[PDB]
Amino acid sequence: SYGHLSAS
Amino acid sequence: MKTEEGKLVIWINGDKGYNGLAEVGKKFEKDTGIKVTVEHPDKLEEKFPQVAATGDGPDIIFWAHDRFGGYAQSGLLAEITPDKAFQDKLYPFTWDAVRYNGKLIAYPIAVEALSLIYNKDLLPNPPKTWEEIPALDKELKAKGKSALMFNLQEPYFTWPLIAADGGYAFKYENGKYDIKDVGVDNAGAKAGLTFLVDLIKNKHMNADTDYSIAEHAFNHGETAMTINGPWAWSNIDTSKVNYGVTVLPTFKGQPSKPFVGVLSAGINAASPNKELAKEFLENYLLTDEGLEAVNKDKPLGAVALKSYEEELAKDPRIAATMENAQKGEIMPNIPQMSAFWYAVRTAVINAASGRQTVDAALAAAQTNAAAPGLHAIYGECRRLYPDQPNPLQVTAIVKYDSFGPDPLDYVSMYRNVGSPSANIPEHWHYISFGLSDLYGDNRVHEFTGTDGPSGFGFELTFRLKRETGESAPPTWPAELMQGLARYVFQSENTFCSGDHVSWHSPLDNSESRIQHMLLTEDPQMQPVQTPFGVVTFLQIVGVCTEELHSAQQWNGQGILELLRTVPIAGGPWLITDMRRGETIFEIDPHLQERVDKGIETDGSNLSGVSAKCAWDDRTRQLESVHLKFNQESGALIPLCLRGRLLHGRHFTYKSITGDMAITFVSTGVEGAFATEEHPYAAHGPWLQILLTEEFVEKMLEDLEDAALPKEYSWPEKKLKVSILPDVVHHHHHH
Ligand SMILES: OC[C@H]1O[C@H](O[C@H]2[C@H](O)[C@@H](O)[C@@H](O)O[C@@H]2CO)[C@H](O)[C@@H](O)[C@@H]1O
Ligand SMILES: [Zn+2]
Repeated sequence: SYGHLSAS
Repeated sequence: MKTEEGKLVIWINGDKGYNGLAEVGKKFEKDTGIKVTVEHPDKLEEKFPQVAATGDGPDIIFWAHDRFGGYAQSGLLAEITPDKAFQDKLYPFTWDAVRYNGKLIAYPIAVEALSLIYNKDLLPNPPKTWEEIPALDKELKAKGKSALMFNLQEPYFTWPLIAADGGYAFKYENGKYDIKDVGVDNAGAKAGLTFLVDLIKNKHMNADTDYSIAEHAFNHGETAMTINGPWAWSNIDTSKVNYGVTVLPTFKGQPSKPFVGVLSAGINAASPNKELAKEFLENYLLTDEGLEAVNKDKPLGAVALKSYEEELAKDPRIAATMENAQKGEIMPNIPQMSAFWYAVRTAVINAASGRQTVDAALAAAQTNAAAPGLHAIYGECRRLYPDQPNPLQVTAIVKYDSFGPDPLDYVSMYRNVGSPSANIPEHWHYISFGLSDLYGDNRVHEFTGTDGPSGFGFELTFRLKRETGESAPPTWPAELMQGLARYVFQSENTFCSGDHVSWHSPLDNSESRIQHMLLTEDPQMQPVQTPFGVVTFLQIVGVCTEELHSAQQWNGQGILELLRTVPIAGGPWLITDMRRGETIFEIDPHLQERVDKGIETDGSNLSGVSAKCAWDDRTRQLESVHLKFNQESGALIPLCLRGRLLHGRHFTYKSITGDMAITFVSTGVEGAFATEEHPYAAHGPWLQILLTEEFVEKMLEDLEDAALPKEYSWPEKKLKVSILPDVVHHHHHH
């Protein structure tokens, strides 16, 4: 239900 | 009231005199009518705590005393209550040995210590020093023999050497053990292990040597010496080898220090037979005839019972046993001993194998022994992989608490056979250590006590399809996990099942189409309770950009299920195949229709996303608002508006770098503090803005992304897409 973007 | 006859189930290690014990039980049955069943299961010291929880453990368990404090602390042992006369029959030190927190938790049976055993014919004069042995081996090698062989798989046998120059388990001072002061990585321990590894390097010993090999070697006269305990002698007698039992060799002009063990018998706390057990132990076993019956089978060493001790003390082998026991130390019985033993075992095996240097091995063992969260997780791992006691591990050279780059201290890599029946392929299983609270001393994480999440409350796992010919697990997923961990620590956002992670590069730096990740609950790993909190296990699942987009636009859970229904794409355990060339949509065209049907009717599942964003012009209303996003977040704006606002749902962009957040809200939904009358409202860096269906539709019409910077404006508000001006920092969980 959640998004984490461009973790790098 | 009980109208039944009791019984006795007894556990004793397979190297001990269990037939003699069965004879003592046979006598018990003769006199009492109560059957006594003696069993010698493998790993009984590990099984007992496992089975007692099921209530299916033995009435009585025999083991060296060092294990019993852990069992006791865990509530697995009944307190033993002998009268003074019986306590008087046994030596005080042994009662001391079986004493925990002011209580007696077992009956002491016998004193054990390692001695040097040697073939008098091959070697009439045994060496007084360890340093002699390499020279002696060459000579014996000239005539096809070896100097020394003993069990290198159990640290018990190597410990006398390690302890010799100043290695120790825990420092004993003012009547107690200091559980953070471990003496395994000091110069003396390094020296002892270095000597052992030098013996192996120069081909005087083999790293793979275990108990049975050493036994066979000595008993066939293939080796001149061995190191073992009293129990071993019966078999030597049978070999008809002319042998002597003597003092262990010195190291650096010092006596070898074997850990003294007291074979002890504890009574299960859950046993309905504690009296029958007491009767058996006190009045049948701990007598001249009982201990004689057991000793005849396999020698016990120096028995705790005085009468039989004076009787066996004549034995020069027992005298030698006691000389070595004397020069060594009795094992602590504190609960932390099993973690300590796991730690030392791995270090000795890895150093002897050359998998690791002595320094790296003992440094990890020192830290490892002092580490409960780690030991709990390792416990789960051991439950999953009984077959793999010593996994390949990626270790951070400089640990994160000293601000090394890698926040995961260790990554363990297992080989998982899968289920061929279930059509689940073989694969490598990666498990991380660091996101949870391993050590609990606040070096990285805030310690709050039991209950609640340990650290971030979870660890990462990964399942990578095993390629043909692959002998070992590749190490890159560890670095991948490190990246993810860096994100988690820096952003402060805990991961949950159903989440996705945009990575935008093939995970293994190949040409692979798997460039993204979804997160799900690990299919095998069960959550764990540690003194520092609870740990769950989040498995990483590699996906294509199309699948990521579908997870965003529709939902993660659905896409995961689809991935489960397609085996080459995941299967029931959601294994990642980097060589997979087709999306699930290319495999089954219609399936895409299912998502498309879902999106139009149900919308998006995404409550929010963490991205590079900001907003600008203590609860505050604003006349004007100016929103700022990066391209990627900008590409989600259409998802936010069409995917949720039009379905009466809210959407939140949270910045990872600052403390800001932006929540899009539509009409209704009660909870919002943003009203249509006052569209823009802020609780500090939290901004809530209310948009109407009409304006949402209009906004959707305006936005068609274009080159950056791109600007949108209306009389009340502006919206910028930017080239990552958004810049500049949290460390640890402090
Ligand atoms: O190797 C670690 C091991 O050491 C001791 O086990 C001894 C045991 O005391 C002896 O009775 C005999 O069975 O040899 C064992 C070593 O294989 C500790 O008692 C045990 O807890 C520990 O795992
Ligand atoms: Zn810190």
